[PDB]
Amino acid sequence: MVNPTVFFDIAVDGEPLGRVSFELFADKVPKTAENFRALSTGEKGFGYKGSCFHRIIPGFMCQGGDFTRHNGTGGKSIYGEKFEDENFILKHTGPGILSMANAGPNTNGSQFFICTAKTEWLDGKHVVFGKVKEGMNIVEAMERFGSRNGKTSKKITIADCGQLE
Amino acid sequence: XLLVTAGLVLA
Repeated sequence: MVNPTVFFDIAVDGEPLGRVSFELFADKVPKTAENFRALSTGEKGFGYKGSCFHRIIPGFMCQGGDFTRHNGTGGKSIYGEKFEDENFILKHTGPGILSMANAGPNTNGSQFFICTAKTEWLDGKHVVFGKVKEGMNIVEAMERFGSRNGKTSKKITIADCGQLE
Repeated sequence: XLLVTAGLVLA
């Protein structure tokens, strides 16, 4: 079989920026990859389409996925409110890594972050489940609107998203 | 610091 590829079309204050495609490691973390895949197609009746990146810290990461509160306090998985840390086989080795945000052990919901640098201090605490396949330049463009405290100067949204393969 | 949490963002 093949690992699924999903995409996000990013917009800045409603102006289309571009498309970022991610490869999800379903062969290493099937449950975590499936969650992100289903939230991208919106097939369970809820998902990432229309949500925003509420926290961007230049040189660190872009965080998003809170489609219920749009502020870091919400979101939910396709398995109920939260699910377990599947495994920590993969590490935060550099720019482009896709990983799950959480609030402690076994609290995965829908929030995730895209690393713009190697973040080894998160290894073993956040489940890495994918990587940017194309469009890393769009993620770099996104960083420009972030700040040291995380607040963005423009509203960065996922205008559309779905599965390519 | 540099953490990625959901709810109580820490230093």
